[PDB]
Amino acid sequence: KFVRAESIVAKTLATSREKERIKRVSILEDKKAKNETQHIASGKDFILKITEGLIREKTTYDGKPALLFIVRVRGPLAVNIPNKAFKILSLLRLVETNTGVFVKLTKNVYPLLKVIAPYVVIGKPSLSSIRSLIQKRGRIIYKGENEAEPHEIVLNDNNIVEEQLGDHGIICVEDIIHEIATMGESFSVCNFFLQPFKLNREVSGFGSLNRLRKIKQREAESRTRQFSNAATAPVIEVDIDSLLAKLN
Amino acid sequence: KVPPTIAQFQYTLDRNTAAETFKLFNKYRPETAAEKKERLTKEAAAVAEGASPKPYAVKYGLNHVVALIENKKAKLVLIANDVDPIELVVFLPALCKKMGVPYAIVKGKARLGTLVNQKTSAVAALTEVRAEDEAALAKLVSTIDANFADKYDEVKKHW
Amino acid sequence: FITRSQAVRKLQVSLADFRRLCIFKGIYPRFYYAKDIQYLMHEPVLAKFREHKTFARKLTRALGRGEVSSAKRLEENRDSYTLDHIIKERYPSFPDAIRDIDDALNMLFLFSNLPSTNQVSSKIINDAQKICNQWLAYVAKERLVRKVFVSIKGVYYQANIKGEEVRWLVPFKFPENIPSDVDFRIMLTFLEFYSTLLHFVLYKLYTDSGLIYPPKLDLKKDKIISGLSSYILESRYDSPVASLFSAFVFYVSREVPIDILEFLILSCGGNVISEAAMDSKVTHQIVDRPVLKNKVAGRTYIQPQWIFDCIN
Amino acid sequence: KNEAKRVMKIVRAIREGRIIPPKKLKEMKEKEKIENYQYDLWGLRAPKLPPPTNEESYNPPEEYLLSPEEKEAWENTEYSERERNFIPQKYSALRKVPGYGESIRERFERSLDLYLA
Amino acid sequence: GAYKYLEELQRKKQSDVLRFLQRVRVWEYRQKNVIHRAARPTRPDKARRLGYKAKQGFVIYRVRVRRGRSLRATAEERVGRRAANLRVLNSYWVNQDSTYKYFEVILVDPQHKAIRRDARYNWICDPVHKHREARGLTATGKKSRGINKGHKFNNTKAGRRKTWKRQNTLSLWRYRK
Amino acid sequence: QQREAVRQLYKGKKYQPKDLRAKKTRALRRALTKFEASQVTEKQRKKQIAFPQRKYAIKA
RNA sequence: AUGGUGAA
RNA sequence: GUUCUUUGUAAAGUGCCUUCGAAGAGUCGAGUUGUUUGGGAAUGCAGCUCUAAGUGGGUGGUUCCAUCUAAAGCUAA
RNA sequence: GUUUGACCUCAAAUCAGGUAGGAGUACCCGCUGAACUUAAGCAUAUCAAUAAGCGGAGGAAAAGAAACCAACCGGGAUUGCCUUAGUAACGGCGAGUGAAGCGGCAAAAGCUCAAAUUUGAAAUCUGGUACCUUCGGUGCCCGAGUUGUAAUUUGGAGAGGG
Repeated sequence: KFVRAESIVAKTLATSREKERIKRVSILEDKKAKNETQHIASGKDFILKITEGLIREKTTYDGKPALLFIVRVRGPLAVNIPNKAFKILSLLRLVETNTGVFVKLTKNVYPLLKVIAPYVVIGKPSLSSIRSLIQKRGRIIYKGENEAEPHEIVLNDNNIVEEQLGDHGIICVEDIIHEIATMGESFSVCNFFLQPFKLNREVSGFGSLNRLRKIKQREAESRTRQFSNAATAPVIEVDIDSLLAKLN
Repeated sequence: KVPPTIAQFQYTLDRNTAAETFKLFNKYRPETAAEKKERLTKEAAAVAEGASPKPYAVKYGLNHVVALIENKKAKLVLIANDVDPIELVVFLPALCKKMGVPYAIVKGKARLGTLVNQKTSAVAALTEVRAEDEAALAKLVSTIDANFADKYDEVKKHW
Repeated sequence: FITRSQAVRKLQVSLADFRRLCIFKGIYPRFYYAKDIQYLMHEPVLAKFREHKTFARKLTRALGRGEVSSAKRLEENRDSYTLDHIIKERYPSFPDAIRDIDDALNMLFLFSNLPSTNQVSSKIINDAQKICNQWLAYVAKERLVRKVFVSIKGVYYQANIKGEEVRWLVPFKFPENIPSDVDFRIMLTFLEFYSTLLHFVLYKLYTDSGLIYPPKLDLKKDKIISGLSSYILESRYDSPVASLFSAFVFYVSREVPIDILEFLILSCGGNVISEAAMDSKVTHQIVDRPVLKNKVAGRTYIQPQWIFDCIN
Repeated sequence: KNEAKRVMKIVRAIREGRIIPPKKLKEMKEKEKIENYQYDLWGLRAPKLPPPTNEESYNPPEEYLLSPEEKEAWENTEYSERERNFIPQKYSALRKVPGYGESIRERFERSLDLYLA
Repeated sequence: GAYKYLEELQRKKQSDVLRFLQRVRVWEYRQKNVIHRAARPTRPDKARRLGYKAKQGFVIYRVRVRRGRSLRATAEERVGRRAANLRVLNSYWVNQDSTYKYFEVILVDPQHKAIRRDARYNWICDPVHKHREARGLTATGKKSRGINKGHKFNNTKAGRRKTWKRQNTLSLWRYRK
Repeated sequence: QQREAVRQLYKGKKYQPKDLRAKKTRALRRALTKFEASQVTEKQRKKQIAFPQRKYAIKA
């Protein structure tokens, strides 16, 4: 199908912001890690929280390992991601929009976290939001009858929990939630065990109300998510708990 | 057989130029009956207890537009082709050409109605503009004069 | 009698809204009772579906135009139809309501354990989980339990809400494979019917027998477990079932689901302490493990079947 | 002047109080519209109430386990020409209880009893 | 505004532009009924200068009449019988054929509350204006009655029957002249 | 008792039934009301205020 | 003559 | 007569000074066929053909001058 | 987008609100229109811009604020009466037909549109609905309406400002 000339320039000029955006960030945290401060913007780790009158509490980031749940968002408008962001989103396998994953935030994780900030939304979840996510959505890529494994289907059982993991004390689905809410050693194995979380999209349709509710909610993303595009851009945190009520 | 001043219409503005015209014109909506009323109640609640410049909008009455062209105050004038009495607007492209006000025949009368809080409009004009859209307006003037006027210089002829 | 093809032509509403209304009164073809449809045509809910349709034409001309400013106005100045005046025709006596609330919680406890889709709105779901924990708030408060039954399907319950043995199957807390066959248009309209029905009853059980409706919630207990220990409650025996676990402080552990099991002990009276709450005075710990580890003398180690044996 | 005259009239009306300002109308709608379904309302078909199960469960007496031939015979038979909606299984532990895969359908078929019957 | 341009455009009737509009409309009006309602007046400048406001209560009936008593008055009389609730205000020529002539007679609803209010048009609500066309009190009726001012209109100024009855009946006083 | 009950249920609302309205006559059920007849154009109201029909006497 | 009523 | 309220940088009027300042078309008119009159300068009207102008146009008076402004409408006694 | 959405037009309904018919008819307003009869037979003049018929109104109707009359040291909407007057004028100058301006009086009243932009804000109206002091007022919603509804102006000028 035919391409209008409006498109290919808008796609050009938006990605060639992002090709310029991550280049500067990739130069910066290089100079932050290699510690050659003669000319830098800022010398520490920034995490900002945006909640509600629309508070913007910017914080530092210590080395304390925390737990972040990250949802893939589809932004911005005309942005073919570059090679450097195809990778991180594929290594987190967040290549589908409206799909989530828990990861751990270290000082190894935070510099790569500034790469993918315009493409996802991040944040700290709560235990309810930890628990009510997993026991309501959960995929298990496991063997079918004999041949067809990749039926990812359902966290039906607690003995499939015995099957794959099992020997790490992994006995039930509630025990998995212990391994995620608390940083356990086998956290990455069970994180590799629950591969997506197919969240629903909020608007989910065309129609009378649906056109309007799309427009009314689309501007709400523009306030609750700002795209910093800075060298020392903060990482923006939203409340996951209010988001999962919109997504579960 | 059509006499040349009729079918000076139908040779209308094309796809992309018309889209860009509305990209400009939809910025300049008149404040609707509901919006105007709520603003004045805001003014009532504020000014009764405890400055603004002139706001630009499109001008849309046939008498108002025929005033503005020959005033001369109009910069761009959009003209619908489908009009129930065609004789209402047949003189209007000639008036614009005579006074040297840039005009464009747009396609669809209800298409003019959408940008203007009415059912139909037949004619719409943009007298003045905000400073940011000034260069964009003047560029569209040249775009319309190149596409509409220069291509159809022979529109005054040929039945 | 009249014909199914006749009544839609007769009522001149949507066929879905015929089916949507027909759930509301409770009209069933024996064929269509002709007086009853003539009885239906003078009813204020029929006012709204015509108005809800004529809202929709007036709105799509709005956004179709592109005046979103005017489009946004339509919603704020838009009513909702209530189903209060479908209830009092249908539930004359409140004790008749509690003999039909059997099916009501049997729907609504399902819906809390549902993923939000395009088909189902989460607001309904986040009400349903709220209404369930509103239901269990009163039940666990005044100890109103008689019998239990855990089975393959879900977990049945039994309680004398002023003596009628309600029975409501709580399903098991897992992802549920939503089948392609089912219809969440008919079922939701039941929930829509049942949800407002469940409001007044909980108002009735509070504001006439017990407490204020609804009590406030406690957010920070809801951050942990999001169940029955949250949603705190304020106002303003004869059975040994109600006398069970009287000052018997328990510990629950990570094997069982606490949510299905903290309910009963609080319905009896014992205190419930979980492993899951962080993320002594206790004298019981429920475990499902071939390898138990700690084994103190104070705690009494019973598999939870016996707790269900204590009830029946 | 026109708008200036029009304001002065709306000033006049709120001086006479015929009209409420829009900020208090939200306050008229804040007290209202939360107080919904929060009032007393009370102060013939028997609806065919469902059959009460007792002692057919996850941990039954295991003779209630279906014969292995009737397992497929229950499967090979189709729905509603059918005695059980399931086949019961045996679980010694509370933990081993599976995802009860067909509880959604059990209400959807029940729902059709509620109005079509 | 445009009404000066339309006023002058309607002068050149046999000119190329208006000639073409005639031959299209003459075909179109033959497709429709003898007496039917147009939603808007085709010559709106003429409608205004004969007293038409584009508000609720004003109606523009289009009417067809045969060629070779006056045709304008017959046109008004035909719509008077069909639209009896309305009151005929004025009529005007729009288009003609070899066989037929068309008029766009303008009407006012006296029953409609938008007319019973405003004082510029509430005079038509008064029962003295029932069927103005059936008494020759319209523009064309007053024209055919020969009612103007001058030496020309001496025998038919204030009723031609009235002046006849005055001149051909003897008048006698109490004390004879 | 029926008629007073109907008048009570149609208490001061626009367009109550034809069998309860005043008979009067036909012509008086047509013809402009007190308000409608006394309704004057905005210009004439200004000319009434600015130059009203004055009261005077003529001698001393 | 105008207008009407009847009629192998 | 007796009061209750009058508001908003509101609504006019008057004189001077300054800058502008659009008024009705298938109509007026023209020929003809009929009707109208006691109407001589077809008066008035209708039918049919063609159909204008803006320091304009209509009507009258011995070369000008006087007089009104059609083709829209309302109105008591 | 092989969807969908604007309008315009044509529909619809035992929906909501209305309205028109018919009777009366002396007067009034339109339309239509004879014959006996008069001058000599009858085409005009003459019965007659009648009677009958048709359509339409009201307490009156119609007419009416000049595209008027005049020829003067000008009058000044219309209607009626007195008079002009049986005059001018027409009429096989014959049956005869028959005004008008002026003057005296009765009664007196004038105004509204369309016309060039509210453009720093359709300032307007209908209807529904909720109340109120109900031949109506107000709030809210809906529709009409820019193919122009309000204010301002009608030649006596008028408008913009100072």
